[PDB]
Amino acid sequence: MEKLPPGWEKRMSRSSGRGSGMKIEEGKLVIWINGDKGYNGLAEVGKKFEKDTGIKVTVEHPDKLEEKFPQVAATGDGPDIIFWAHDRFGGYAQSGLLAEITPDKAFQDKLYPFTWDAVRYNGKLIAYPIAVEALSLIYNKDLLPNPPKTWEEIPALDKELKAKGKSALMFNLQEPYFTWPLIAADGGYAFKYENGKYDIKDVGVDNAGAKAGLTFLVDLIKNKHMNADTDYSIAEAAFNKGETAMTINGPWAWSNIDTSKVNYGVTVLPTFKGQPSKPFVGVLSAGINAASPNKELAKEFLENYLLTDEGLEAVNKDKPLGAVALKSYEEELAKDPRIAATMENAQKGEIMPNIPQMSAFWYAVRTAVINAASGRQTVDEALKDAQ
Ligand SMILES: OC[C@H]1O[C@H](O[C@H]2[C@H](O)[C@@H](O)[C@@H](O)O[C@@H]2CO)[C@H](O)[C@@H](O)[C@@H]1O
Repeated sequence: MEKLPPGWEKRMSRSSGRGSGMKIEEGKLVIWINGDKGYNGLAEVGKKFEKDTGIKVTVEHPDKLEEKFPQVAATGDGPDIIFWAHDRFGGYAQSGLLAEITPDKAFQDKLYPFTWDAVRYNGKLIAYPIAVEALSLIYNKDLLPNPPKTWEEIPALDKELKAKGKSALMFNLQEPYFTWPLIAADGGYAFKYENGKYDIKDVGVDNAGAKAGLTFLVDLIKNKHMNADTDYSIAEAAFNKGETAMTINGPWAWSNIDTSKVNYGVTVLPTFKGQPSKPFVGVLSAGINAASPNKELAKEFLENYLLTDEGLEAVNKDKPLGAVALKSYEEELAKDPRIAATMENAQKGEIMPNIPQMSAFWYAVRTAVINAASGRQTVDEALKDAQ
């Protein structure tokens, strides 16, 4: 084995009552999914399940559910099913919070092999794969018929649009997920992937490539092309109201842009130092709470209602999922240019590790970016800390 991620002391404080029966309600399904996803669409699938079974399906979307789940599940409470990108699930699994899932070989053949890989932890399947998420460059086609192919061009493009009372680019600077594609472009990485194994001793958050990418970000801010305060909501409002020509976001965001006046394109992220931006790619996945008394219901719901063409379509019509893991539905989606873009950024990026250390990693990088962007620390100082 390998050294446990930080916080064993705290996980042990949650020990009492863990398995000593604390109740999730038997005879229904409670599901957690992030509020940016198609949770209404998911609830519709839930209604279909209820019609066929008499089993009520309740979908909730609490803020910070990826942090709340291990807190509530460790005591044996929480949702029956938790949706999040696969990167959090190895930590959950190592804490004992997830049931191993048991799809037969027939079912497994309906999803792409690499998506099962993403939800396999220490040789065992610990969640159902749903969709493949990659960030793309989203741009206003009226403001910008030809989107920039490089990060390097964006300051000049900004000067251009500033003269027209617009700006070039706004995206969420508070979550490192969104700046990671730039940090990784010139060689930053999380953990060294050697011989099919992640080396937790070899972290690349402060190598030359990481520093170059983060420095480019902070220079954008220094030069008033971006603002360190910009978050998800600010950037989205600004793009969807036509004040900024570009944003960086995932497929879930398209629905809101659709309802806007903006005629937009979805495309490949620009290069940095001549190399592709490398988004960390997530597989939206559904795990079954180890403490759930409804595991067979959860299985049935996920395999026979959600992971179907009609199930994923209900969710997708609410908020687009991206490239889905279900082969039959993905062949249909693959024709959308926006999904093509999603797929290109996905293959240029890297499927996130699911190892238990990912939570600590993201927290470290989150702090590093925020501190460097605000000017509280220098790029070198901030990244040195993260290592
Ligand atoms: O920023 C750190 C954060 O990145 C990823 O979270 C994504 C998630 O994958 C997407 O589904 C979407 O909801 O946006 C999130 C970023 O705000 C990781 O999956 C997550 O563990 C990590 O903390």
